[PDB]
Amino acid sequence: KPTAAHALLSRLRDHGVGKVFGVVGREAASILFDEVEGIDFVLTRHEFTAGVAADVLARITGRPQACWATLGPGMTNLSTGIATSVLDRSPVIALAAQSESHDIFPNDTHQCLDSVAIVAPMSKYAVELQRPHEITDLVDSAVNAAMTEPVGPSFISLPVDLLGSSEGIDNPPANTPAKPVGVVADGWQKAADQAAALLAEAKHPVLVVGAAAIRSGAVPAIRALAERLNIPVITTYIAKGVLPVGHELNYGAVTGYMDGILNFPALQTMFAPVDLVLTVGYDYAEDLRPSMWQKGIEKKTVRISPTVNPIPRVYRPDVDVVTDVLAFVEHFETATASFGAKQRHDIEPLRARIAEFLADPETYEDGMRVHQVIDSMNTVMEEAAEPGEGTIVSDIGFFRHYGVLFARADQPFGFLTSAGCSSFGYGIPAAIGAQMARPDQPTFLIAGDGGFHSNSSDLETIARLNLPIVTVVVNNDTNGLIELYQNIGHHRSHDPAVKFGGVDFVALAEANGVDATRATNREELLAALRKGAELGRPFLIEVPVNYDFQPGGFGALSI
Amino acid sequence: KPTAAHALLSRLRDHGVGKVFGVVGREAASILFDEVEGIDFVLTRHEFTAGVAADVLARITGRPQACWATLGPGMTNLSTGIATSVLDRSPVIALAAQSESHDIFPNDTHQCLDSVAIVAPMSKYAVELQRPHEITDLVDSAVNAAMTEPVGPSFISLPVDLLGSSEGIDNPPANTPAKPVGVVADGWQKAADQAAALLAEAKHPVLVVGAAAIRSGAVPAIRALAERLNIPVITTYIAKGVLPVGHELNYGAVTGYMDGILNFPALQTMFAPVDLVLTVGYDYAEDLRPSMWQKGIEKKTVRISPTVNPIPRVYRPDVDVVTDVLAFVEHFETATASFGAKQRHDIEPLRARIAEFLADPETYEDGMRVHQVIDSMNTVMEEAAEPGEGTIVSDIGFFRHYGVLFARADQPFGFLTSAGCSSFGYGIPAAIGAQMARPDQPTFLIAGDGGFHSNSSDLETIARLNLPIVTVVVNNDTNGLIELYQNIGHHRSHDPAVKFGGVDFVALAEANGVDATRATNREELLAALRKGAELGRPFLIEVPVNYDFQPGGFGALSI
Amino acid sequence: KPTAAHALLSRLRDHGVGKVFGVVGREAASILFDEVEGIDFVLTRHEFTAGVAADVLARITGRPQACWATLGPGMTNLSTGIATSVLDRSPVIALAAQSESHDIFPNDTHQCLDSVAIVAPMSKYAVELQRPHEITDLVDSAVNAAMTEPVGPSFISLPVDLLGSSEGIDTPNPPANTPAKPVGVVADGWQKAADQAAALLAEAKHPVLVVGAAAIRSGAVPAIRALAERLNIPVITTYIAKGVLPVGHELNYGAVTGYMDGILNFPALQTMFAPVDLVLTVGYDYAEDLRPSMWQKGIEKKTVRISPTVNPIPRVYRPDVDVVTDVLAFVEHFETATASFGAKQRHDIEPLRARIAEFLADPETYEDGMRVHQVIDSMNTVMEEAAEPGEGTIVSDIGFFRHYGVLFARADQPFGFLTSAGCSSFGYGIPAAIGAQMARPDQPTFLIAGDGGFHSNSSDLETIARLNLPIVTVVVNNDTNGLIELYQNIGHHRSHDPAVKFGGVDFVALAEANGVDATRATNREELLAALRKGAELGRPFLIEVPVNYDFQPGGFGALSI
Ligand SMILES: Cc1ncc(C[n+]2csc(CCOP(=O)(O)OP(=O)(O)O)c2C)c(N)n1
Ligand SMILES: Cc1ncc(C[n+]2csc(CCOP(=O)(O)OP(=O)(O)O)c2C)c(N)n1
Ligand SMILES: Cc1ncc(C[n+]2csc(CCOP(=O)(O)OP(=O)(O)O)c2C)c(N)n1
Ligand SMILES: [Mg+2]
Ligand SMILES: [Mg+2]
Ligand SMILES: [Mg+2]
Repeated sequence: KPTAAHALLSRLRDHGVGKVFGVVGREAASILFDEVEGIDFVLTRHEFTAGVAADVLARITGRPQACWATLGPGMTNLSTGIATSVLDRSPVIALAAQSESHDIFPNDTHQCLDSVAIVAPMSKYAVELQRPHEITDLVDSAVNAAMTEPVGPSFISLPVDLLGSSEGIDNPPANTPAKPVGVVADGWQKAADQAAALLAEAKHPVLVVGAAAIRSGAVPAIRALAERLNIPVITTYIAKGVLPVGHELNYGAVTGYMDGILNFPALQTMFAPVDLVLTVGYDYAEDLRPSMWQKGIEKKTVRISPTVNPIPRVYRPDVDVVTDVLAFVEHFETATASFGAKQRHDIEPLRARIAEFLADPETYEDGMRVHQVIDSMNTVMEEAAEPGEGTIVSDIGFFRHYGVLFARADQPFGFLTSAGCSSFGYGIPAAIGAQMARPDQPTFLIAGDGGFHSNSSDLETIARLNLPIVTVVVNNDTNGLIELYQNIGHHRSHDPAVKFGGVDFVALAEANGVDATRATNREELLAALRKGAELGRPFLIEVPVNYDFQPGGFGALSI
Repeated sequence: KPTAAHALLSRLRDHGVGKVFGVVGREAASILFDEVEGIDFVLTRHEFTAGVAADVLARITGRPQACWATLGPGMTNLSTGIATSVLDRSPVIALAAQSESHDIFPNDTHQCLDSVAIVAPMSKYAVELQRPHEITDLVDSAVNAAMTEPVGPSFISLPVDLLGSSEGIDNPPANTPAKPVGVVADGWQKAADQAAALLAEAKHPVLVVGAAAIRSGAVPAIRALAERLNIPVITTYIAKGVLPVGHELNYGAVTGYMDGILNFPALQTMFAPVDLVLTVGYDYAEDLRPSMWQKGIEKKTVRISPTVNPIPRVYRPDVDVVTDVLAFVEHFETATASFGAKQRHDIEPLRARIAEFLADPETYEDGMRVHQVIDSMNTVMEEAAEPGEGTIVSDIGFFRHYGVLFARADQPFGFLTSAGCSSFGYGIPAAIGAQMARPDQPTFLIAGDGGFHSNSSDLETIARLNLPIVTVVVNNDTNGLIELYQNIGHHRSHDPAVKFGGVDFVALAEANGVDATRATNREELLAALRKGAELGRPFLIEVPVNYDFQPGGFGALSI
Repeated sequence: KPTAAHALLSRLRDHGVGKVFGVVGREAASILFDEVEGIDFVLTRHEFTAGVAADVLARITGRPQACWATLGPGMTNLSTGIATSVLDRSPVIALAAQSESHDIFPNDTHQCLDSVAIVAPMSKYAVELQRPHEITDLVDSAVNAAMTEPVGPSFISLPVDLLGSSEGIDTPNPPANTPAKPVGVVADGWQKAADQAAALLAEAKHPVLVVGAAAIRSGAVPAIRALAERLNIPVITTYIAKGVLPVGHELNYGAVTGYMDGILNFPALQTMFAPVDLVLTVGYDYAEDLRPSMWQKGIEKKTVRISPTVNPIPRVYRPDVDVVTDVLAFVEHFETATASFGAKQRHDIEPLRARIAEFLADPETYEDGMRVHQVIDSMNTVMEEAAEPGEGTIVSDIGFFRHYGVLFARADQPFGFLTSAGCSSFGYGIPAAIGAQMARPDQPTFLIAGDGGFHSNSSDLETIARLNLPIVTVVVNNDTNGLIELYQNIGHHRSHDPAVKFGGVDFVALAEANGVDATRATNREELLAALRKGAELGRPFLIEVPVNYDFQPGGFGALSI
């Protein structure tokens, strides 16, 4: 007789789920993961990897995805993946086993924690299964909550006895939302008209585009609007690629680190003459903060979001348009149909400074510089990928902000990083998710030694799934970002809190069954990248780097 | 001017803390970790390692210890270490950064999670700093709650702005408890006297000793009582070693897996003729459950614990003595002073079976058997360690229960594993904690491939701290324990949920700067261990193993 | 077949419970309250009254008591009684119905709230029943947590379907094993700490014992009295610890209230504490609102904290010596440690005693009603006449008048003066008097309440009449939340009537509408006559007294935190 395990997997399948990422515990006595045709288990080395892979697969597909952990520490390990989903915004169904229903005594029963209480504050929905047959409605409610803006994870705790029970089990339509449900304020049309009047008066407007605009399906619409009215497009970290590489209105992504990295007044060049900022699909969690565009002259602001403003302390837009992003753009197109195109502000000196970093021909004594590494990756990505295809993934660290500034993105989600949660070790699972979402496209990963090693064991998973991911590890034997913060705050370093000894990442990758090589200059790196891209197997490249940063140029980070 | 960062580290030092284990994030701008002489930061590759190292150091020293993480994902990563502490019972002060106080918007501000809400359900105490100068009293309250039975972790969330602030900062005695504050019921002496009357009438009593008895400082007292009255001593996993190896009253440790592993009615032999079970320092979390001693004739039970019984559904003792364990033993000595010694029951067939496993001279066609691996470790541990010294640490898996049955423990906490939480990956941080707590004693670690690789990156930490831990990795390319559960529940395996590809742990260890070798039989293993023990540096030994388990023998796991 | 309703009531009876106070809702379909011999339902007009009555019965008996409410708003109404129990410290089992288990959707199902989530922050224990037969073990765990210091309420949520189910219920219960008195925590080396306390006492010229309710719960009253009498150490109390020494005892130095200097226009705190060099806070609890700032007067002092709990407030109270142990255990050890010690010379508080006696004896006739001290003096006189020695209870509701009660009310036994020190909800008076009278069935029970607090919960006058409890109630009426008008003036130096002022309520007529005989009294002579009539009536009685305060907002600096 089919049990709740079968009913659970069946309902996931009904919602389009074909993979469950995770680590299985003793609940394997209740669930094999062969119960339902068309749904396969994906075993990782750590639960964090499972949660993040599901998050990234969910982002790219735009469909709910699923991850799995055992009770107690299984669930707490998964919780960092849950945190990624809640802050980065992805519809994930997170599932964890629990002690037998009659034996649930949190902090007393072996391996028993109060899972729902722990996960509730970091999720859209959290529940414990109580009556086996109800799992079908619990999955539906989890999906419902996961697919409402801000999209996020829903959690179901599964007592082992109930998971293996057929009591009451003997499906209605799933009706999975094709795109996220959102909120809409009465009179948003009048607000959008107010925004249009502001646009009429503005000499130098900009569109600041966040990921929610991509979820709404508004990329083509935003592009046509921008092109018609000659409005520059600036993006958050993961909204890179909403305009093609080389497009005249592609003014790039912003990071608070950019002035410090470029030794150039980048933020002032970008924003100083701007008089109207339209934050299209705005989300504070993406870390493009109002302080970043508040440069030079005073600006009017328009917020467009399928959510009520959660942060009026920080952002009080002149016009708040609470509605679906695509709905807004379509109404805005009509309202601005007869408007003359604007003159856009000059950012050529910034474009020149960026092109200079990328072309940097210098050979340094102490390893490569990260801008040279990314320039090399861009070159090979452009060669390996079809037009409008390919993914560059970045883990977290100082180098990540080089990825934000310099990495090629020729499609929405063509550059992937964690903007909301920013857990180190993000790189491997995100590359797994990306490669699975785009099986015939090249997937490159860049990670630093600190973050990469925090989660490097899942190299084995990459080898086992034979995902042809090309990974570049930039190694300076340091949590480099953190050494920068030490210097910002104290004007000196303290090595015991930031410094490592040597890790041979080439030998590490090969130990996991991943072919690898060391590259120490542009010539060796291009060769290694070209080899990896054509290998038909995963490949890893270790690059020695150094940063030589100055803490004085990073005032934009202050909160 | 000294800030809350200084006040925090100073108060930790006041409470005897000399090390802070963790990973530092952007809060480094507010805290360097050189503010206070006598406290050193111990940088790990993952926050879980930091939390568990502190837990184990706190267990062995009996003093509060400290761990550290950044905001958001740092805190969620640390929470698996916090869960270890809460279920395994150790006084850990867990510290995590938080977003700037005026910018705390959980699930909206970049990396901002509601840390206190997430950690409260799995801690003794959880608070967020609000006024910088109060950090001193918050540390004190954290220590107070951590050092009350059941001992556990206390959590302080630290907004980056407040941590770096000197506002209101211009010490009172710390008065750190020497041993845990315990719960004591009125009339416990009367209950203890009722226990004495039960002992007088009993023909075959046993002492079942848990870790709380060790925390109480009751080991010598319990030994003296057991010897005078000829009462056999049986232990939980980590209470192994309360009697020396070879002691006539050392009846061994219990695990629910023992019948299936030994292919022998082990629980029956241990408990069948027993008529009185005294659970001295009982804790359900340790997973020695009433169903395990409920074999053969009817038994009376006496519970002794410095806590009120949290599980009356499961355990209703005939006599419940709520008091300090040492206080009970001292009162019990007086009440039983004139008692004649008992005739102890015969467990020689069980001792014989255990000895048979250890001496197994066969070289199997596939890998070694885990009992052979442990016998080899025992041999070299006995050679390398002074009498009453040495630590064998076990990670989590099927092999762990072989450790419980077979591993040598010649002192309290001589065999260390995670009995309450049992997170895989526990091995490395526990060995770090153990070696640091016992700097002049040998520390051996056994871990399986599944659990070891979940947290294997902290091999670099072992190399960096130059801790001379000898690690044995028992590799069957499987989450073996989980395949067992598949077979128990379904009478077949499902490889996608349990099977890995090959990892070369020798090459992996060497990539991290740890010398390593492979050993495939007793001779190679003994040679490798003897080399490791004398090396004066960390060493790793990979051993191929197989289980060939029989699912039908594990009925004790269900009840 | 017996259901979980029967099992629940049987387990409560096993733990010695004979009454369940509350208001029943639709869960009556699952529970009648006649299922079990020896346990009766006590119906109130509002759930707050039920929780507080259980709280007070638990305080005086020292044993766990029980209250009941329906789902949703039943539970939220009960929660103010739960808050009373958690802050005032009493072992109460709070029970509330919940939606059918399969229909629990908080904030969506009709009347469905997340009860466990709401009550958990203000309770020792909070759980929802899931498998009917487990109610027995849930009650045991609830009692266990309620009876561990600091004592407080434990809450069980009862889905109506499961409450009415016989699934898995086979009717002999295991032993109840209720703690004999509250369980506490004990620090290793508390004896050494106690010896350090004795060393401080050896050197002290003018030590004092500051005694809180936890000392009473520990059964330490006779032991503390014997210690104080031998060593000539004055005893000072919190509000409900009045009566640990008899009225007139030379070492009975009275209770402390932060309001005392301003009510008396006297340096009362200075007189009480200035020459003291050692303060032993015996069974200390911050919630009782005797704060360190109140004894920190005059010369520098050493402090000893004795409590069956670890210090929860080191920011506020850092004792020189902290003795974490059972209060009785401490006193017995301290007796041995100080056996050789002779008696101290106690400090002189006669000027304060004279001021207090002056208020009580106030012979003035005022144009604008009586004064509260005159009202309390009259109550004291009649209480003394009506009660056997060492007996009687004066109950006080909450308001400005309550602190007159603290200073002036007779207490000739522990809990002889009863008020809410931790929670201090207005309306407390009636349920407390109900609980007190039931706990002490043959003793006089008087209640003083102000018009604001009394009318907040006056409907349970009908309950007093129905239960025929011979409580004598005095309502002191000034048509104002007077305490709040005081705070307006403290903070702003003026009043604002819309926030504090009422129109006229005839409490005599109100009482009679509820079936309680009543009368108005406007001077000492009429009040003494009314009280004497009430005390001998054999029925409840209510007396309305017009009062005014004429307070001085400038004299309440001690209140500042
Ligand atoms: C779970 C978690 N803990 C701590 C941090 C703080 N942190 C962010 S990135 C990072 C890694 C920095 O080192 P690396 O990956 O080598 O990149 P680098 O800054 O040196 O360029 C750390 C420790 C984090 N981001 N996530
Ligand atoms: C954090 C966490 N996730 C999942 C589990 C389930 N689990 C327990 S031990 C273990 C490892 C079993 O494999 P291995 O370490 O190789 O030991 P083996 O059973 O093969 O002897 C796993 C996956 C766990 N214990 N902890
Ligand atoms: C539940 C609750 N709400 C508000 C208060 C604030 N408060 C305390 S006592 C009280 C009553 C004051 O008026 P009254 O009972 O007439 O006594 P008075 O101060 O006039 O002497 C009020 C409103 C309270 N104590 N309890
Ligand atoms: Mg680095
Ligand atoms: Mg294995
Ligand atoms: Mg009034």
